[PDB]
Amino acid sequence: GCCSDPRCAWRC
Repeated sequence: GCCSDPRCAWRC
C-alpha cells in the first residue's frame, strides 16, 4: 500500500 511505506504514512 501507499502508507505501507512511510512515503504516505496516513496511519494506513
